[PDB]
Parts: sequence; C-alpha cells; structure tokens
Amino acid sequence: MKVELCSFSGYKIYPGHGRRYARTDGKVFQFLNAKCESAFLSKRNPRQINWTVLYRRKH
Amino acid sequence: SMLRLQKRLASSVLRCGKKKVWLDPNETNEIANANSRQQIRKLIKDGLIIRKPVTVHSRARCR
Amino acid sequence: IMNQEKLAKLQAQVRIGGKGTARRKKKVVHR
Amino acid sequence: QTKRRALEKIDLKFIDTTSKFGHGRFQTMEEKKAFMGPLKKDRIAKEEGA
Amino acid sequence: MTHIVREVDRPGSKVNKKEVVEAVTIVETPPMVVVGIVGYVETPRGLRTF
Amino acid sequence: NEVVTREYTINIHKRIHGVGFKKRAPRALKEIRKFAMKEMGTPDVRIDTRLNKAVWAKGIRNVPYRIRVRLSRKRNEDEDSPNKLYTLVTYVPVTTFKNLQTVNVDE
RNA sequence: AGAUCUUGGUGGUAGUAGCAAAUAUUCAAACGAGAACUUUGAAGGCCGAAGUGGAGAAGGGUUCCAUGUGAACAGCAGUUGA
RNA sequence: UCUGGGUCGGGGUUUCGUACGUAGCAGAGCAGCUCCCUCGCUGCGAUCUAUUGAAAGUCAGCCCUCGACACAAGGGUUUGU
Ligand SMILES: [Mg+2]
Ligand SMILES: [Mg+2]
Ligand SMILES: [Mg+2]
Ligand SMILES: [Mg+2]
Ligand SMILES: [Mg+2]
Ligand SMILES: [Mg+2]
Ligand SMILES: [Mg+2]
Ligand SMILES: [Mg+2]
Ligand SMILES: [Mg+2]
Ligand SMILES: [Mg+2]
Repeated sequence: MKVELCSFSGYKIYPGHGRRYARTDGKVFQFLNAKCESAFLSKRNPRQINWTVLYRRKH
Repeated sequence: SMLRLQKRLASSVLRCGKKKVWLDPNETNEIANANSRQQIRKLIKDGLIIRKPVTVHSRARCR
Repeated sequence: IMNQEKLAKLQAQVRIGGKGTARRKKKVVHR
Repeated sequence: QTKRRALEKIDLKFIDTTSKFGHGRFQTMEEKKAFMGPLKKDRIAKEEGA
Repeated sequence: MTHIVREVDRPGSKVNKKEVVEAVTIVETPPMVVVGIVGYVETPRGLRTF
Repeated sequence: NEVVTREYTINIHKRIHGVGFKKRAPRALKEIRKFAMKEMGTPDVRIDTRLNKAVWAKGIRNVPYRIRVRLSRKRNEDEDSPNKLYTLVTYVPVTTFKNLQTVNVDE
C-alpha cells in the first residue's frame, strides 16, 4: 500500500522487491530484479528490448 | 566365431584399413571358413566383404 | 520378377547402415 | 508477556502473493491478465472453441 | 513464507507511524480432533500416566 | 492378451536430470529399459538399434528431452527361457510431443 | 624363552588399505555351460600427420603365423592373449 | 474406499527473450534483363519489420488436474503370555 514504483522495464514494483540505485549526480532509479538492473547498468536502451514496456508502446 | 583373421586379410586384399572393411554380420559362418586370401577375394567378389567409402570431409565450407 | 513382397525385403538387405552409409550392391552365393 | 514488543496490536496493510517460484511480479491472475492482455494461447483458444 | 506491509505503532522509534515489510511464515492448521484423555498423577518420581 | 503393443512417450529429461555429462546417454537407455520393465512387467527388454541411435543422436550429454517409443510385448517361444515374454521397444519419429497420449496400437 | 638370534611355518591387522594420471561409452546378434570386457554390425567419441599412424637402428630371441586348451598366469573377468 | 498411486497429456507458475517458414515498394548495394519500360523488373545481400511477449524448457525435490493409458488383495522372512 506504499508508493508504487516503476522499473527500467516499466513494470510495477511492489514493496519488498527489487533494489534502488542512487547515482552521484543525484538521480534515483529503481529496478524490479537483477535482469532489469544489469541491463540498465550496461547502458542498454529499454526501447530495444522486446519485453520492456517502453518497447511495446513504441512498436 | 572370431573373425579377427578375416578382417586382417580383407584389409590387405582390398588395400585399405580395417576401418574400411565391412564383413557381413549375417554371413558370419561363411566368412569364418575363409582362411586364405584367395577365399577372401571370392567373398569380396560375391559381396559378403565390402570396402566402405571414405568418411566425407567436404571443403564446401572452406570454398 | 520383382513383386511387392520381394521389394519389401529388398529394402532390408540393401540398407547396411543409417543415413549417409553406402547401399549394398550385391549379395551373391556361389560354391 | 509484558514488554512493548509483545502485546502490540498488529494491523496488516498488505500481504504479498507474488510467485515465489522465481521472481514473481504479479499479485493475482486477474492483474497479470489485465497487464499483459491476451496472448497467443488465448487467441487460438477463442478461435478453436468460438 | 512471504512478506507483509504493516503500520508500526511503537512510540519513540524511527519507524513509528511508518510502513515496514516483514517476513512471515504461513503454518496451515486444520482443526484437530480429540480422540482420548490421559490422566497423570504426581509422584515422588515424576508424573506417571494414571 | 499378452501380445499387446502400445505407443508411449518418455520424458527423458525428467529421468536424466542430475546425471553427469559422460553418463547422460548411457543412463537414458538404462532408464528406458527400466521404463519398459514397468508398464510391461517383462524383465527381458530388447532395445531396437534405431532407438539406440535416437538416444545418441546429439552426443553423450545432450540427450533429447522427449522420446516417442513403441513397447511391443511378444512371445518368447523361440528358445527355452526363464521368461515367457519379452518387450521389444522401437523408435517412433515425431515432429512434436504436444497432445501426445499413450495410445494402443494394433499389429 | 629371549641374543633387533638362524631357517621354516602361521596369525591379528583384514575381507581392511586399496584395484582414482592421460574426456567414453551404448544397442543388437553370433559362438559359447557361462559375455560389462571375445567377434561382427550399427551409433557416439579420442589420437589429429611433432599421431594412440606407417617403417627401421640398438636390445630381445621365436614373442612372428595357424590350430586347439581353459589347469596355473594376464592384481575383475575372459569364449581372449605376447 | 465413498478407489489408489503412477506414466503421459493439459492448465498454471516461472526462465530466457520474439523461433522455423512465409511475406514486404524495408534494406548499404552489386551483378543481369529494356521492341520493352516512361520509371521498370530478375537474382545475391548481413540486418529490419509483421506473423510473434513468440519459440523452447519447466520437478527430476514446483502447484492443480480427474483428460488418456496401463497397473494395483501380489511376493519373501519371522514373531506366543
Ligand atoms: Mg524463490
Ligand atoms: Mg625357540
Ligand atoms: Mg634365559
Ligand atoms: Mg575397500
Ligand atoms: Mg577405485
Ligand atoms: Mg579430436
Ligand atoms: Mg610408430
Ligand atoms: Mg600373435
Ligand atoms: Mg585375473
Ligand atoms: Mg506438465
């Protein structure tokens, strides 16, 4: 019943799941699992991954 | 019973290796009676002993 | 002359292996 | 039991029901179907059974 | 096992009036059926089944 | 009747899970032989060489996940043996294993 | 009765340590009283031409080659064998 | 037993990430065919797009089946105040 977050994949993140990333420039990201997190950490564009929400809305 | 002798003689007559000698698994008794290279020649002509073809190593991929 | 029954057994005695193996050419019996 | 940790009333706000057989990310079947929409298996299900 | 979300009512703590998640264990408990009664008598050697 | 023949599919992947690389294919034929001993009850099981090729088709460790076989319980009236019947398991090539039941098959 | 005595024999240890260097075997058949190991066939693999291939020198001395045996030997077995 | 437990099949869950084939006036271009066409068509061509969150696996120590198949009142050894 807390704040509902969205990932690199755009999926819904329920409380007690995933991890949160706080970069040095001051931006805060949240990930649903290590698959979505490691894709983000490898500078991979979410609009080119077929199971990502951002891809499905673009196509 | 044991065709060790006949496979060796067939290899020499056919001028191949024992890799390429095929003895008929059904006519084991017929081949077992061939204790000389002359009978081995007869079995080769009759078709009980057959020289298997060379394993294919194509160069189509290389070309 | 080759009939259906002789052809059916011929499939057995001409295949001496699996795919890629040579077909048997003859099996002659002489004495 | 006299400590404050005991005798403390518990009021649940949410119970997680995601799949524990992997990284579950949906709470119910209905939520999963609503999020993803129809699939190929359902598309042919309505085709074969009308 | 699963986890919950609940509101904490522990005054003086940082998590007071805050939401926390906590691991929980589900223990299925169907009703028991009573099939007998045992009596015990206190002896100078312990309890023994009367 | 005891001259029955049935067509089964065997989850090889289920019965090979955990076996080491150099032993997966040999264990697959031990599990196939043990399988046919169960539904047919005959300790004398003969495996067709075409089925042996099918198991070893992709090497010794990459055994196919599923195999479609045909158990054929036949009379052992060829020599005096402690077993009166033997099961000859053959190989059935299929394109898919979806919706494949165990079907009785005629002669 | 002794001499870490001489020679020979026998125990416990003990059916124990162990039979773990170099990727790997499987299916059917034959012979046979008997087959994990022999043979044949079919698969899957290795040596990968500086070979686990084909031939010699030194050394060995009949190990070469056929047929047969199944006592002993080939540290399991064997219908196989230097 | 008011059956049972298996084996397949199905459904769910989940993992990865969008299969083969076909189609495209997608595609760096290139090589051929022009009575021809009035801007055209025939091949080779990584990759792209649609089919297609598709394909594939998923208990072997995942969950629910009641769909199909066969099997289960069988075996052996002992035990007396
Ligand atoms: Mg888990
Ligand atoms: Mg003395
Ligand atoms: Mg003295
Ligand atoms: Mg030991
Ligand atoms: Mg050992
Ligand atoms: Mg190699
Ligand atoms: Mg050499
Ligand atoms: Mg010799
Ligand atoms: Mg020995
Ligand atoms: Mg299933």
